Amino acid sequence: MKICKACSSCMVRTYVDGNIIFRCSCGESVQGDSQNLLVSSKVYHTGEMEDKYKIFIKNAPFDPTNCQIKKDCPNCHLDYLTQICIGSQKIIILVCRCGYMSNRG
Amino acid sequence: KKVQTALKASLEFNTFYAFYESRCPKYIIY
Amino acid sequence: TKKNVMYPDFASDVEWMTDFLENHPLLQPPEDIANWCIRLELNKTTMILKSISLESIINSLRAKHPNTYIMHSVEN
Ligand SMILES: [Zn+2]
Ligand SMILES: [Zn+2]
Repeated sequence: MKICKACSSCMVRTYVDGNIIFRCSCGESVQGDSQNLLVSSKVYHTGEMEDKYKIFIKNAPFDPTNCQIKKDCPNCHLDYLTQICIGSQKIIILVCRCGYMSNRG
Repeated sequence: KKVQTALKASLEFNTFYAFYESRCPKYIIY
Repeated sequence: TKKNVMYPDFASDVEWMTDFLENHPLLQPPEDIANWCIRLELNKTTMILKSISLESIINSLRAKHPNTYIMHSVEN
C-alpha cells in the first residue's frame, strides 16, 4: 500500500511513462523504485493450509470434537494423538497438545 | 503376513503403473 | 538489453535472457515492445504429465499472438 505522506490517503498508480509515480488527490507524488513495479499476479497453487487453517491446526489438540488415533507423540509420548484431514488433497496432519506437528504446518 | 505384504506390494505396483502409463522414469494386468 | 530495471524478485532473469538471445538469434526484441510484461512460470509436472513440449507451447503462442513477443528459456 502507498499512502500519501501529507494526508494519509490512497494514491493511484498511474502507470506512466517509463516509471511509476503514485499520485494523490492532493497532488503529492512519491515516485517508485524497483519493488513498486509489480502490477498484478495470480499464482497457481491450490494451497491455503499454511494460513487458512493455521489457527484451526493450532487449536485442534484442545478441540474435544476432533478425531483421535492411538499413536505415540514423539515429543511428549502421550499414547493418543488428534488427527486432522485438510483440504481436497485430504492431507492428514497429526498434532498434539505439546506442540508436535508431524512435519506438516 | 503374506496377504498383507502381497496387498501392499500390489498397491505400490498399481500406483507406479498408474503414474507411468506413458511417461518414462528418466501394463494393465501385471 | 541495455540495463533496464525489473522487479527485483524476478531480477535474475537476465542471465537466462542472454542465453536465450545467443541461442535464438533469429528473433530479437521488436522496436514496438511496450513497457508491459508478463512473467509466466511453467508447471513442469503437468507438461511432463501430459507430454507437452516447450517448443509446442512457444510456437503455438507465437503463431496465435504475433501481436505479442515471447521469449523462452532452456528447460530440459
Ligand atoms: Zn494526499
Ligand atoms: Zn505431544
